[PDB]
Amino acid sequence: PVYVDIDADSAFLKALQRAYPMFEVEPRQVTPNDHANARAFSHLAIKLIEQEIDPDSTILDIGSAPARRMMSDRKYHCVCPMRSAEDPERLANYARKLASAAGKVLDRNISGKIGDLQAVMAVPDTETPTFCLHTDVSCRQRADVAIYQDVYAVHAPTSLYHQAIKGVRLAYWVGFDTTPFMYNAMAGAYPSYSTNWADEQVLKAKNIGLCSTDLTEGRRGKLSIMRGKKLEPCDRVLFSVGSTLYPESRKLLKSWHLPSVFHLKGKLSTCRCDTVVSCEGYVVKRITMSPGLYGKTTGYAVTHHADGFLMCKTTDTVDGERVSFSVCTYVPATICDQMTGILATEVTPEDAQKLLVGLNQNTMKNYMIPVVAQAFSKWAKECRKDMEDEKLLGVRERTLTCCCLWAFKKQKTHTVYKRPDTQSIQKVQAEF
Amino acid sequence: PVYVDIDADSAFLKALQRAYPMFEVEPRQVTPNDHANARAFSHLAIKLIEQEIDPDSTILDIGSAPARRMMSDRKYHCVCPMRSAEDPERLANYARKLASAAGKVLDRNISGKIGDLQAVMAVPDTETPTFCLHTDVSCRQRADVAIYQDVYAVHAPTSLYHQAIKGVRLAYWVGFDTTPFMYNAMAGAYPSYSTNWADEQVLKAKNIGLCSTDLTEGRRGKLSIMRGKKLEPCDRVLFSVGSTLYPESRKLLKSWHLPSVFHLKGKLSTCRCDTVVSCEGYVVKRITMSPGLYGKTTGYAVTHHADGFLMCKTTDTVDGERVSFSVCTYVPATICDQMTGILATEVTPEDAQKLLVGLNQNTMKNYMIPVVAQAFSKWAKECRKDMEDEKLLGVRERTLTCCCLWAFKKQKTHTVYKRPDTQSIQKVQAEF
Amino acid sequence: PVYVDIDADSAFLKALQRAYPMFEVEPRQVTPNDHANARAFSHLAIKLIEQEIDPDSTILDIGSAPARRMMSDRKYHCVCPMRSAEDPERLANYARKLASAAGKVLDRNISGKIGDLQAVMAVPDTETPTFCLHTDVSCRQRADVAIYQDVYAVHAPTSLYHQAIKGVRLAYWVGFDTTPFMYNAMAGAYPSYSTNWADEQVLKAKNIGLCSTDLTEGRRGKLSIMRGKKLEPCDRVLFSVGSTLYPESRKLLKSWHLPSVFHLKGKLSTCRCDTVVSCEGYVVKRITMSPGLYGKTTGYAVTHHADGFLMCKTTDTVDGERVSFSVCTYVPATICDQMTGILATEVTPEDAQKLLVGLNQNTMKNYMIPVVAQAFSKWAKECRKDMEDEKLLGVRERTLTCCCLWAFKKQKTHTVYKRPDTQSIQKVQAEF
Ligand SMILES: C[S@@+](CC[C@H](N)C(=O)[O-])C[C@H]1O[C@@H](n2cnc3c(N)ncnc32)[C@H](O)[C@@H]1O
Ligand SMILES: C[S@@+](CC[C@H](N)C(=O)[O-])C[C@H]1O[C@@H](n2cnc3c(N)ncnc32)[C@H](O)[C@@H]1O
Ligand SMILES: C[S@@+](CC[C@H](N)C(=O)[O-])C[C@H]1O[C@@H](n2cnc3c(N)ncnc32)[C@H](O)[C@@H]1O
Ligand SMILES: [Zn+2]
Ligand SMILES: [Zn+2]
Ligand SMILES: [Zn+2]
Repeated sequence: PVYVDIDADSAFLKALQRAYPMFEVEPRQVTPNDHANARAFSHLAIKLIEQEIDPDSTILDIGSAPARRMMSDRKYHCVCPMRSAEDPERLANYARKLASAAGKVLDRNISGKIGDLQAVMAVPDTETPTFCLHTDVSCRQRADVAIYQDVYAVHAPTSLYHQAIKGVRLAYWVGFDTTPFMYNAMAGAYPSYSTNWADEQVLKAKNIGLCSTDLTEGRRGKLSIMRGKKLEPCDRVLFSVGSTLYPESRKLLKSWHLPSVFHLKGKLSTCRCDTVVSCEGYVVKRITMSPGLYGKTTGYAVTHHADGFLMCKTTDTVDGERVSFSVCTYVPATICDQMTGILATEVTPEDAQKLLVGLNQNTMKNYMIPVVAQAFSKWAKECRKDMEDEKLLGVRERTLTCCCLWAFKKQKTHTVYKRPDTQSIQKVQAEF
Repeated sequence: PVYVDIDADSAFLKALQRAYPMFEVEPRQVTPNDHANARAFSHLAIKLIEQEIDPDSTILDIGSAPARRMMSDRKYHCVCPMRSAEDPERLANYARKLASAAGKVLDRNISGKIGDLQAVMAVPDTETPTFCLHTDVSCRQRADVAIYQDVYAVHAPTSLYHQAIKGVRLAYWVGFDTTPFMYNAMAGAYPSYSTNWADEQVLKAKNIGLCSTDLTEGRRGKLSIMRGKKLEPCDRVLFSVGSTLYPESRKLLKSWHLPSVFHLKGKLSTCRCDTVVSCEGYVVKRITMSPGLYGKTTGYAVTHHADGFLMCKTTDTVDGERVSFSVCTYVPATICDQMTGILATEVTPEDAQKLLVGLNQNTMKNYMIPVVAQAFSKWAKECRKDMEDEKLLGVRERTLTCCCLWAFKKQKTHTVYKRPDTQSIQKVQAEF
Repeated sequence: PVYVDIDADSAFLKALQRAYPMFEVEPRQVTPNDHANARAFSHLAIKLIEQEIDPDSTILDIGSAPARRMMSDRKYHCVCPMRSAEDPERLANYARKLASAAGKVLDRNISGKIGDLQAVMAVPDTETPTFCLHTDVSCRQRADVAIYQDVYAVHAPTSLYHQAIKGVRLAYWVGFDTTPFMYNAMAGAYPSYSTNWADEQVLKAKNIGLCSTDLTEGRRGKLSIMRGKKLEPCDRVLFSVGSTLYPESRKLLKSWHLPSVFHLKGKLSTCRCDTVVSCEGYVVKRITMSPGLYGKTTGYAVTHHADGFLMCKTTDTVDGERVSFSVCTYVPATICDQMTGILATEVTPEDAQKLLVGLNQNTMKNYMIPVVAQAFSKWAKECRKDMEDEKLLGVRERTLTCCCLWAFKKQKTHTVYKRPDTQSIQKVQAEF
């Protein structure tokens, strides 16, 4: 009987129950959290991890908040490298809770957790069995299972290797789906979790999920020192999960988009990465490690789309300058199935938006209805073009460019639309 | 009373109950598996195999996961050649299970399986009665029945001969239907199992089940070193069963499309291959083995279509380059029977898609709906052409090409549509 | 109380009950057999044969599987020539079953059947009372009744004479209706049994029951060594009953289309052939023997059509080459009676197909609806021409071709449509 701090009549509830069929999910709202869905998913993911693994095993959780691991009889190595700015306050709250139940609870090893804390504030390199202050690439504990809950700011292969050489055979990564970042989107949204994200180059946009601009009359533009001439995604992006900000990096996010099979080649030598939980943009990936190189890797990563996924071209204004960039999002499967019949023809963005609103009135958040409509209007258009320019079966028409090279014409692809029950396949680096 | 890890209200349930009338299939969902239908079908296939064969017989299963064979009183030779990269993790889980029930269960010969495991990790050539680490062409155990559960990456005649010389009289192959690869399709889908497969040449496509492309403006194409000038399916294909990747080969897949009667001719010398279970793209084939050469072989293989099967030409964009290739899929029999009345005429693909959507709103997955529409729109067109160009009865009009040869005009065949209650007959190699 | 391994709600059930009024047919599905109707008909045919004949008589069954004849107190001479490739496997299964009830059942003479088996695998010419390994024209057993269940690959007069000189007075042939093959059809279908059959020259066709072709762009045809110039049925045909292949010969199949009265003239010298069971393409014919020559023969064979029978010209593509050939099938009597009103006029194949589908939506299989429509569209057309070109009563207009010969004009006959309650009369050879 798992309890979730969400509304008793929230639409996400059902989806959550579909994501965790082995648990009886019951709502109990005690906080008007702006991102309660994320916390509920994280709670059920942790409960699933505890259920699925060995009860007698030390559990190290990378970059974790020690306050959340309370009331858990399982041994936890709450790794707190003290790197981020939020960590001192998390430790303060954890110490407050640890000092508030000295003679209240005894089965949760709190009596030894007090000693562990007193030890770690004596010598900075104090590797207590249950708590330490080091990064994941420097901790010396030798446990069996690793946990990365909402940990995106770290290189996945390096950390996985560092725990693999540390005896960790199982790793769990609970976090946002990394498929949008393998598509190189300038901005995107997880509407089911009230989450938005955007590259720093479009944080001053107008009509995206995470942006803020100013009223202007259409004056002369900035005498920019840099010409620009190109708007391409940069490494630094901003995540707004409710009203909370996280600065993330595209390289580190893509590092966690591990293929199904990959190799770890360092001092010690195959590994697997499978998506065991996937709900409306939040995923739980079960990585498992095994010493010795066995088999061979294709370097291919697969994402299965229960709901529709879109990455489309859209025109906005950044600081008042009209530009076009890519925006990604998720659309519920019911909406995608109801849109199949209409999308057989060329539909204008306005009619598509009106039909989408009619199907909504809310299954999907209205704030991203327009762009999706445009996406569909592009998709149904492009497919129609593929109807008109029917090529011969198995013939490529390439022109010899007066040299030893061959060139072809690339069509206009404005929308990438992964329908429900489809899969995105992306070539990724293996054999780290 | 067989229990299936599927939803309690899933549409596939009924089809599953229609595939195993001997059993009482009851749903019990404990995992949100992206490919639960595949595992349910495999489970019932194993149960059917166990019911239909001799209880007193050592049962060797080729390339099997030893964890699934637990709680089975029948003797199992779990052959684990340690070739793929997922196998060490399977052995780790199997050893965990074998060490977690030492004093718990005693009727499953686990006490002896522990000794077998400790034997196999002592000498690499330890052929224990219940476990060994060798390929199917090198193991020396002499049992009576062979099982190939989801084993596609092996040569069927070679493995069948190697087990026939080992005394194996019965072989079972549970896996995806191999008819699409005898048709040489570039890509295909088993929608009832959320499965999408594609040739490596078209993994960067736009609107197929297994693909992922990027947004482009229509720039100059790649200055390719190879001219191309032909798009034909290659040996390497990728399977996505839910969110799991499998690199398969066309030759080994076609090797398992055995004819009804074929001969094994080596050191020792008829064989039969029949499809005993067939459900919406997943088949269980019962190969029966017999020493000596008896009768004669036609070299013909037969596939019966309970549901409609389609392999049609479709135009997509691979890496932004517009090409045309073949895509195959299955369509429910109810849909095919409802489409029969209108397909007497020429119907545009848009009208076909709208009629398909009206008949769907879901019997079939919507992401396959458009292309099937195209297929039907092509098929109904081509049939109409055969109506217009009525030839004479038993006359072939071939022109003498000013030589001792004869030539004829080939018509445009863009769609192969095997309706329900039809059969595909393909000439394959016999007498290996 | 006969039990049939068919669905409890199958539409064939009623027809089966109409074909065996003396039995109580009850469904009991224990296998998802692709050709369960054929096996149910064979079971009831065998049981009807057993009921209708002398309980105290040795019953030799030609080319039979010995596993089927189990649980039958009647003495059986299961003749197994070992000619086909399926015989080692059926005998292996039979030995398994005989060895699995050595202390279970004792009223089925199994204790003596074990001795008979041990005898036949000692000397190859061991003619045991109940089992032997010889062809029907070499076995020396002298019994009273012969049974040919699904035995098409043998010459009817030769085998019938060979068992007539062996004292067999009664013979039963349970198999497929041979009327389509006396009409010399290139392809055909028994839809009620999911059965198709095609000549080897049209196995690469496009839109028939048993065919499989490939997508082509309409390129240059094969530089054939043979000119062709004629497409006529050949001796070798392929039968697909569900998903099982049988290579049959037209000569041996037509051999069993025996007339009502025929003579056997050899060393010993009338015989009768009557169709005692007929159901939707499956026939049980009762042949009765009498020594000596009595009466005289007309050489005429009669087939009574309870349901409509069609053989019509249709245009398809064999290996992409557009040709026209004959296709035969059966149509339910209700459909034919509903077809009578509108066939008084000329009806386009499209309208005929639409009205046929309206009458169907399934009484008849949809996959053969179009061609039948074409057939009807031709038939109602040709009849109309006979109405327009009204000749005189008893006058034959024939031109003297400047010689002692006379010639007439032959009309275009594209469809033969034997309506229900009609008979096909064919002149066949007698006095073998
Ligand atoms: C989201 S915050 C902590 C919340 C945590 N994900 C949870 O749900 O319990 C991410 C944390 O990762 C830690 N971190 C930063 N860099 C790290 C690294 N290189 N290795 C391990 N942890 C790190 C930071 O201290 C930061 O507090
Ligand atoms: C799908 S995985 C195992 C799962 C298995 N099909 C099951 O359901 O239990 C296929 C396995 O076949 C094994 N294999 C690969 N090549 C083989 C070969 N040549 N002979 C026998 N097994 C092989 C690999 O070790 C791989 O783990
Ligand atoms: C349809 S299969 C047997 C199944 C059998 N009719 C039944 O329903 O039980 C055809 C069989 O005819 C047998 N056969 C082939 N040639 C024969 C011959 N010349 N005389 C008698 N039987 C023959 C073969 O052994 C083969 O098994
Ligand atoms: Zn530590
Ligand atoms: Zn072995
Ligand atoms: Zn005999």
